[PDB]
Amino acid sequence: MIMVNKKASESQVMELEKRNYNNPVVLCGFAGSTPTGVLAASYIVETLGMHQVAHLISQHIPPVAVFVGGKLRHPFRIYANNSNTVLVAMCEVPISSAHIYEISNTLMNWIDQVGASEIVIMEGSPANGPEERPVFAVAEKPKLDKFKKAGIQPADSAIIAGMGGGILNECLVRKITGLSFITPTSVDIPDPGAVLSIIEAINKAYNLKIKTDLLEEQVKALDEQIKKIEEQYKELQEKQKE
Amino acid sequence: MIMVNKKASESQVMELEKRNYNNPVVLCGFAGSTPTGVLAASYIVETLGMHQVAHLISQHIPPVAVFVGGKLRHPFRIYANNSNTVLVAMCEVPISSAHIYEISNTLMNWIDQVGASEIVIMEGSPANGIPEERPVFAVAEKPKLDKFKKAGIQPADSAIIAGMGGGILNECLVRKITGLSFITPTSVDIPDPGAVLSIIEAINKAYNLKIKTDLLEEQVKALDEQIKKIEEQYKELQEKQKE
Amino acid sequence: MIMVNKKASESQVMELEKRNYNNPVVLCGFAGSTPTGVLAASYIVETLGMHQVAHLISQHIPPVAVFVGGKLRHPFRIYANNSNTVLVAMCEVPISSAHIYEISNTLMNWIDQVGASEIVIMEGSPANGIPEERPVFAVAEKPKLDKFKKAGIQPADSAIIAGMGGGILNECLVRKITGLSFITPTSVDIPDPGAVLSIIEAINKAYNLKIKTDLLEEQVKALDEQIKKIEEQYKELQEKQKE
Amino acid sequence: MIMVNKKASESQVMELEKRNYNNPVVLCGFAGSTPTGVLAASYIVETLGMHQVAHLISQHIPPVAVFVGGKLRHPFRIYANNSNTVLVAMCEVPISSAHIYEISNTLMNWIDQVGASEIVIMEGSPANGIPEERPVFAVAEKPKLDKFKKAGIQPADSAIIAGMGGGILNECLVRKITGLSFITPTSVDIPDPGAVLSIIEAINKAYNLKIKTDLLEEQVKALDEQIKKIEEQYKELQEKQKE
Amino acid sequence: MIMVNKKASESQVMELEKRNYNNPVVLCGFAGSTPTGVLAASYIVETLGMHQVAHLISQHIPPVAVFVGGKLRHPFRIYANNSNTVLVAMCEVPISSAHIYEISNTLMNWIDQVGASEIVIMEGSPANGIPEERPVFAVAEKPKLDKFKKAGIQPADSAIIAGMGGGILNECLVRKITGLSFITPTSVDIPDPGAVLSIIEAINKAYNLKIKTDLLEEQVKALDEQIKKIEEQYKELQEKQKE
Amino acid sequence: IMVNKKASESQVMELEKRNYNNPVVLCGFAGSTPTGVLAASYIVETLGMHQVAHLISQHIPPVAVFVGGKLRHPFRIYANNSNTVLVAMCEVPISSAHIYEISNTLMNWIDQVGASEIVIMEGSPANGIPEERPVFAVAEKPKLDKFKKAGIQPADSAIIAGMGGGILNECLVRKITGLSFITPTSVDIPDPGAVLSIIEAINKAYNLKIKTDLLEEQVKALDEQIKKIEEQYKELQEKQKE
Amino acid sequence: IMVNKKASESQVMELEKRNYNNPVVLCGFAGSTPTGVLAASYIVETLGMHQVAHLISQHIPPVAVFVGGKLRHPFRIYANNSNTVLVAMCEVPISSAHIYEISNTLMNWIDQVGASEIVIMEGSPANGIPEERPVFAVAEKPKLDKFKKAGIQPADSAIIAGMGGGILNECLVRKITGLSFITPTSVDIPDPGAVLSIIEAINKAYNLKIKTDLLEEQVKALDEQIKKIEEQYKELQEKQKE
Amino acid sequence: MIMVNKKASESQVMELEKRNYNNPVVLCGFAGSTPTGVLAASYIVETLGMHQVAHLISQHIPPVAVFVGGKLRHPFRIYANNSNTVLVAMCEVPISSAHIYEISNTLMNWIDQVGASEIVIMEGSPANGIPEERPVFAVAEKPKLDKFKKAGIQPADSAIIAGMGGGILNECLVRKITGLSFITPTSVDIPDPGAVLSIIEAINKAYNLKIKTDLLEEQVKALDEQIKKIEEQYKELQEKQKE
Repeated sequence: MIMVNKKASESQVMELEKRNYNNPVVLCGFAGSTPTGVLAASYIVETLGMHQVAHLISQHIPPVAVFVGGKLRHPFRIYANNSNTVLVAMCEVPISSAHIYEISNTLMNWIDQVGASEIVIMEGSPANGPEERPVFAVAEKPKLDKFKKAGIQPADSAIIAGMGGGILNECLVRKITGLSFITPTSVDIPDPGAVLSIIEAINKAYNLKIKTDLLEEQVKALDEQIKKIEEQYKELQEKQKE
Repeated sequence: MIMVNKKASESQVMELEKRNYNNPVVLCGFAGSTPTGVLAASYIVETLGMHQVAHLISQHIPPVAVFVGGKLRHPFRIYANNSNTVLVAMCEVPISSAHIYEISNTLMNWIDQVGASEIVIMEGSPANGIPEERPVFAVAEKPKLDKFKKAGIQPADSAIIAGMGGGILNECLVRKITGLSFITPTSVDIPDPGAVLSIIEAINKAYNLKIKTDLLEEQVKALDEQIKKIEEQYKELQEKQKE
Repeated sequence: MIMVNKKASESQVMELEKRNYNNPVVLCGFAGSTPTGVLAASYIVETLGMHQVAHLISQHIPPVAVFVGGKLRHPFRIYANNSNTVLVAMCEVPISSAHIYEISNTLMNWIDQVGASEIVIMEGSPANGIPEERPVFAVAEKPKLDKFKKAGIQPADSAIIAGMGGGILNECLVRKITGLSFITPTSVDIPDPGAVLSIIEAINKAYNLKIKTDLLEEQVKALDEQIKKIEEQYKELQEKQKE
Repeated sequence: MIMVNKKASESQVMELEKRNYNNPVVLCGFAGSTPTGVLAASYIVETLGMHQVAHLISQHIPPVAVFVGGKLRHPFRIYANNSNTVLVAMCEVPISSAHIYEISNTLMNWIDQVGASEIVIMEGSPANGIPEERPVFAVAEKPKLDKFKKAGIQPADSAIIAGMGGGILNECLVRKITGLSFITPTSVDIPDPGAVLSIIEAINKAYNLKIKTDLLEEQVKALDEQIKKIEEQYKELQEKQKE
Repeated sequence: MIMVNKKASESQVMELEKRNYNNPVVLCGFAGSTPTGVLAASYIVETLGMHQVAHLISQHIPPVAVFVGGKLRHPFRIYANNSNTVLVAMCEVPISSAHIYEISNTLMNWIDQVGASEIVIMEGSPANGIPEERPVFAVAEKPKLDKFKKAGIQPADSAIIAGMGGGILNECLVRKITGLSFITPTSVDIPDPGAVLSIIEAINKAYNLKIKTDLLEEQVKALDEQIKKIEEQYKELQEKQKE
Repeated sequence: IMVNKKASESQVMELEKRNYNNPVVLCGFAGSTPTGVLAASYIVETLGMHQVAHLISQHIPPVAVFVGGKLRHPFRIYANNSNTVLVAMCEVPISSAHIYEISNTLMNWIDQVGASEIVIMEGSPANGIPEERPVFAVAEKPKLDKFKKAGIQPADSAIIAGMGGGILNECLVRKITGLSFITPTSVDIPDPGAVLSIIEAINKAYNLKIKTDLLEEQVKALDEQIKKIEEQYKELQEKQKE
Repeated sequence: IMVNKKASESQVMELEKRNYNNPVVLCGFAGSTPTGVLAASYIVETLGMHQVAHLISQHIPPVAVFVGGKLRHPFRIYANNSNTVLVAMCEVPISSAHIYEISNTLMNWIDQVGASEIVIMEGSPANGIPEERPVFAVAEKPKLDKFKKAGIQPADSAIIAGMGGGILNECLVRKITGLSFITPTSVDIPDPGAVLSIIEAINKAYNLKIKTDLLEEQVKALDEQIKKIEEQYKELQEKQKE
Repeated sequence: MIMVNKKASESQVMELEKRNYNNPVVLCGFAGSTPTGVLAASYIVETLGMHQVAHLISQHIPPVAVFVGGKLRHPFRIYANNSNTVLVAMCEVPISSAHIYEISNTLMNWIDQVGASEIVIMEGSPANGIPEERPVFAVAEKPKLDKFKKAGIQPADSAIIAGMGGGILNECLVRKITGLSFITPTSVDIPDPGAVLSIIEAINKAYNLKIKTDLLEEQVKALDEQIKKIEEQYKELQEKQKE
């Protein structure tokens, strides 16, 4: 504990991390059953000009670099806007179910330490066919009423699994407000409408100003990429038995 | 050491936990082969008006949030009455058998600390029909068994005790806490409020708690809908995780 | 890890402390060569109606209980207002200079955690007469100094800053928290409520707290009796410990 | 705390490696789907007459000694030129995918403490194409991609990078060190010294080392005959271990 | 092991600190007998327009803040120039000799890891004068001493080298980093800018930094008054610090 | 501070090299052929060497050996009288999933004892054997050359696996001399000439003086013993799957 | 798991005895007489030995030595060419409050290097000296006897203090041979015959072959050097009390 | 976790000492105010021809080798008879009072793991009395005191026991092992072999060992001449160390 000590690390020798952030809302997109989560994440990070602020490092994140669209990056990234008032945590390769607890915990320590007020998990539930496309919420009773007024109804589901479950549990125990938006989404066609629903819901509920102009084609573009990787990883994972 | 102490934290930084409870009886219910334990537990948390008091955090509890009935909570909770004289430890999703030991050990460290007099594990065993004259049964050490037989609760008939109940009972055996279990035959497929009534009658009889049971058969009927919905989605979720 | 969490404990098991405070200004007062810091602190804790919120536990705080006025307390306390937007860190017995570093480091870990905006260390420097026109002075970084000069508070004149104030200020310098000190000339031997008034006027001016100062000169007068009685018994106790 | 201290071991006692390396570019050849990486790596070692400088020691490097061509060595080796400006790291047996993270990380620690400026992973993606327009493809961050494009080399057509290279690349990105990869198609069953030549050419252009490449196609074939020999015994070995 | 790693602090999660330093020469000034080391340190910090880069934290550095000339700062600071080719380590308050070893050792750990090539310790020896022919002495190793001798710098006369200079020299000798010291006679009663000027010229001759010396006498007299104020209030603190 | 018993000095002080005079260490492991461990036993017996240590580890089959009604631990080390020859043997096979660690424990101790050379003794499965039986070497070029003179020459193989692969790798990284002597040995039948070849090679490269009258007789007695155990260990592994 | 540089093997693997061929270690410490450390220097010079190690510790005066314009650490170890003789010397006095720990660090390394014998070299303050100067021994009975023949015989003293006391105690508990050669040496004046006596004893008990032409000349040059330093170290300790 | 394992070192690797000792009675002689304890101890070692069995190694045993009578040994030694039923622990130089606790504790660990049944501390309290009715006094717990009283020996007249013996005795009481002490008056300046004889007599009676005591007074005088020699050099030594 008699140490030399560098400026710029001041917030890590000290674990003083929350002071260079304004009590931010965190929006999350993980690569699970549908892609609307990480398409929403990528979209919003793009359009609000956010910059990267952190990576999450773990033996249990797949040790794979992503190079889709000829940009090289780490699969798990945390972005921030300039006011440090919104963060986006995204992850582009799926986390195997046996490691949700670990990754949720690592992520939520970092989020707790940064002073975040609210975590939003963004995702899409797969579906088969409307046009009036509903957004549903998992959330606690107070937050659920405020949402019903805005027309977002409670999700019809007894358990919440995936990274979403992990994080909500982490929230409940830590007493940070955590909730999730779900929107039905079509699996085998690009489905930009899904991402728009969510951004509307977010824009409203949180008063950000996510531009939504030319979302359809950005989203389409991303969605090719996100699928090329749903595939190359599905393959790899099976070949990885030799 | 050389720390700085916040208030509500004393019992925590000091492991001085027994201090804010009055020697409680702890009732337990887990999600196993029959729901009667979590139903009993939930009924009893409802009707005594208990408040939440703890979670039990662990990598080996399935990392699933529960949302049945649109109320969102963590699956493993501890509740207390206002007199902090009765606790309910409950868990709403199945605990895999590979982790009975870690989970039981984590629970029982907390319970040991809190200063509980007795651990009561509530459950039902799969039954077939079954008798209109529905008996409760005990697994306990000999002192308690002899006393319980003088209430018409007889010794369970099973060579070993498994599930979360055996893990808790082993920890009690080692820690020298009184630990027992109340088993009641319970119908595995159709709702069975009479099972919960038996367990609760047994508890009012043996601990002189005063658990209202007017519209228990109603209240329990509702809670079965729910607990079945998450058993069902959880088995589904696990089924998906296979192919 | 794989623990079990009690409620009011979250901020503790999670080091998630900033969460239940609203970015507070922390005012500090220690027992040094002049009492004005602990008097200011005590006045401000009294008149804002603050509640106790923490102790700071350490082998290097003299292990003495305080009992002046027949109210019994530990010598090192942290208080908050109801909005948790202002804290007062105070200590009623002298801190030996061999431990300024350990004590300052322990305080400032807690303060860092809580998420304080600024640390204000209140004190008086031994004076002789002194001016009827009683100035306050600042030790701060250049931004703050320039602002403060536009309130009529001028830079302190001292090459180094010692006591508990320099130790806190070094930690702030390293942690990049805003840390400053308000010094006022204060008469070392006769009671000096005007010193406390200056410090409090300076604080109302610079933080727009709203600290009533009707019958401050009374209330402070009483608290001087007391704080002098323990300075005096403590010096006595230490004198005894010598021969 | 208080040691005794031997001569050429300061690098070690003190973690003071960078001192003896002039910011080297590091080249990596790994046994995997296609042998072009290690061949590339040996050719460059043989031809720049590089000397061994280290070993990577792990439980997850297969515990097999290599003795092809009756010359006994460890499978995982690191070489330097004389000015310590170019390193070659290679491993002549393949690493199971369950351990890419740990090996990558061990290696990147070493490489980080050595003060490397750039890591280049040389690999060949398979096929039995094989057009002569056997081009070279880069995986790399945006600025560097510009260069190599202008320079005739263009983006790998890859959504993800797996293998040791995904590993090292993740490590590079996270540690803020330049990492890139060169890939060329390669004739999965036929020896394919063109592959190596394409790669050596891309390195010569890009880093202006100057690798003879005279009689490269002869040398690489001798080398291929050895590399396949161990892959063949390594697969034998591994099927034998299914009791 | 499984952290979240922040983008600004990668060099610190990773021990990756040599990476953002081009092999720097490190100059030191401590608060010894003469003031001439800290006066050089300060001078050069100002005149190369260096920027703050690190603090040295420790229980064994007087926990005192410096505020001379109304500039609040911590007593032990490390600066870098813009290319990160010259560092300056300075400490404005004296380190008790009981702690030479631990302070020297902390410093030399960071400096070894930053990749420093050569450490120069700047100092004065007390005189009263100084007959305008003022010499520079050196403690260095023979090969260095011999170069320096053609330069007019003669070998210090002392059988042993104490204070912080000796502690750093020992660390260097063991770590195999080149360490020397320059010493210049300096007047004890009256301010002595020519002491600082000679040391700066020593440095320019040895290392071809090209430190300027424009307005050096005026700048250094100004620093002298400041440093003197603190030498003096620090002695006063140490006298009082008894009770 | 810790009181301190007489004979354990070389243990408190890890001062263990002090009891041994620079030994060559010969090794025999249960592997494909059994000739390695047969040659260990025979030498342990004909040089009348005494036990000196055991290797203890969770990853040695926790099984006791009772062939020939002599009970022992499966992994043992012996030393001659002058502590100039050691013999390390292990009578039950080592799972390849643990080769590294068992190698590393072993090499650690060997390294600590000031060993000068490690010599792994192995047979290779043959259907054969040449009338004059060859012994081949795996070693570094300088040692391969001395041996070339002696008649022994390089083994023909690309990788060296088993415990020999692990030990050789340790010897390489530690900069200790490590080599291996292989001789073809017949799969089907007892092959005492196999052991007679390794001894002669050892007798001639290190000038120990291991006698060889009584070899065939004794090595045949032992071969029945090691077959019993191999046999019985395979049956045990079979059984364990429930 | 840890990558691993070439020359440091004997360090990662604590395999340090491997570089030295069983050395006798001779020691010289600043004490009462200076003859011990003068004899170290002279031998380090006449056998042209090379530095091999340093002892690092918070409890060696953190002071650098610059006598004769050669800068060094005060505690150093040297080895001849064949690594058969080491010399451990320390030019500044060691506070007796730390004798144990400095002894223990030193003996640890020495033990680890496979040292065979430790020989502490000391003078005892005399006003004298006998015309034929005696050298006395402290050692165990078997070694006292061999020496008895050689002319050397037991020191007359009840306890052995200084670093010699500490080192001898370590040597005893560790079961290593440790002895000490003492010779009366004159307090007031340079006493090169004192060093000439220790060498002859060493030359004759360990058959090193340290030359002795040039001894008086060189030992006198050194004695001026060590006096300067002793002198200056006493003055420093004086000063430190404020 | 997973070691290699040498022969006569099992006691050590496994903490398995008791196995090689038949429940020994342990006798302690310590250098202190009066030499009778160590003399007693040497006489009994010499005369039962006991062999050395251990050393106590510590930073707080004075780091001095003893060489009185030209026989070189460590100052702190433990001996056994052949049946390991009697141990003698002795220390021929005195232990400073700042370290009684740590040495006592080290020793009692060893003695505890060895399975000792009884610890007997033999000492002499000073005077220049010396009546022949040089009696022996016991310090001991109540039951044992009864015995030794009936046996002619009676309670030390002591309010507290200090020295190594207070240390060992505290350790004995806390660990529930029998500990006692035998004291006899002894002629602070005159050699006093009667002292030893009284003590040896009390042990022979009490434990029915059978210690020649033929020509004990001669032997003890030779021994005293040696013991005083080191006390004298040890005091010289120690006054010399006041720079």
